[PDB]
Amino acid sequence: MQIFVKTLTGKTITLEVEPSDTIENVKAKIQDKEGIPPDQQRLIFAGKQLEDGRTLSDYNIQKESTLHLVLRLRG
Amino acid sequence: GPVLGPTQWLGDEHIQRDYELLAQELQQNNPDLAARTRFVDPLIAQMLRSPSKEVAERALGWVRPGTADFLFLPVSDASDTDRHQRGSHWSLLLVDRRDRGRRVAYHYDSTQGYNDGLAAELAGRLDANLQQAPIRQQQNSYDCGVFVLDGTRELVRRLAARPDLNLNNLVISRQELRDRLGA
Repeated sequence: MQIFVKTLTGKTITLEVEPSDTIENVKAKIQDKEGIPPDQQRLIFAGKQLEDGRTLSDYNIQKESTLHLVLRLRG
Repeated sequence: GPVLGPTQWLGDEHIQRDYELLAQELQQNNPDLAARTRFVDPLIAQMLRSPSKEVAERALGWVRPGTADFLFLPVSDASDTDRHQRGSHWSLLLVDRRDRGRRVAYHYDSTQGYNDGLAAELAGRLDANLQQAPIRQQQNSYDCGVFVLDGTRELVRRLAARPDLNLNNLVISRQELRDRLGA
């Protein structure tokens, strides 16, 4: 199935995923296209950050959902 | 966790975890004030200033400002675009919406003026007038995130009691923060 990942600049990354895919698997798929290491990524859905060990289906993320990518912060 | 070293810069993971702890504490001790208050995820706070208005309006819908009296936003200066610029500094914006006609965003920066550009962007997106607010200034190169977190907790205590928003007398404790996150 298809999901979309929206960047802070508004760019859309299109991923091909399964409901059984872990969040970590999704971050790897983002790395495959953008080159961003998974340890720098955060993924947000419905206002909540997604934990690397859960699956898409755990968060009720279904076909054509949009996730938001925000890279890690420090200061 | 996440655990935090003695001189380690705070990441968004440390700020968010303490904000979750605080959010749960407040809903237990003062559920009425907790319903009126948003402790905004630092990542969502950056989305609020996104150059993409579709991204910002999503972040606005998660914050739900229209029903809040107070918004606490950790302000990072990380880049929106550059993967290699993940931030240098944390500051705190408290938006007081109680008077829906003159909302004010109080900016507490432990290096005065550092994040003022970004603070003004956030306040504009939240329909607030920016006002620099006093906080004790940092004495080392690593504790700005602790000023943000302990400043938030002290302000919450002051808002519960009726007021004084001067944080010049703020006492911070990295030790107590490391204990909160580690437990």
